[PDB]
Amino acid sequence: GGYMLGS
Amino acid sequence: GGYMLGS
Amino acid sequence: GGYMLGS
Amino acid sequence: GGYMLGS
Amino acid sequence: GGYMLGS
Amino acid sequence: GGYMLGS
Amino acid sequence: GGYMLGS
Amino acid sequence: GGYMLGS
Amino acid sequence: GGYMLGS
Amino acid sequence: GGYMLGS
Repeated sequence: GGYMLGS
Repeated sequence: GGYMLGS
Repeated sequence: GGYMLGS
Repeated sequence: GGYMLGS
Repeated sequence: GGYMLGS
Repeated sequence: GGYMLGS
Repeated sequence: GGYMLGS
Repeated sequence: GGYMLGS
Repeated sequence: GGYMLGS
Repeated sequence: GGYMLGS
């Protein structure tokens, strides 16, 4: 899997 | 803001 | 994998 | 692929 | 300001 | 490939 | 892909 | 896909 | 494999 | 292999 975070 | 992506 | 971070 | 935009 | 990413 | 822009 | 920005 | 924004 | 993030 | 980042 993996991940993505943002603002 | 900003961002972070990873696997 | 790998990673990417930015602002 | 894709796109990410933030402001 | 902000950010734009595409792949 | 792709692109990344920030300001 | 690619991008275009203008004012 | 893609995107278009304008004012 | 996997990922671990903390802040 | 892999990666480790800290700040």
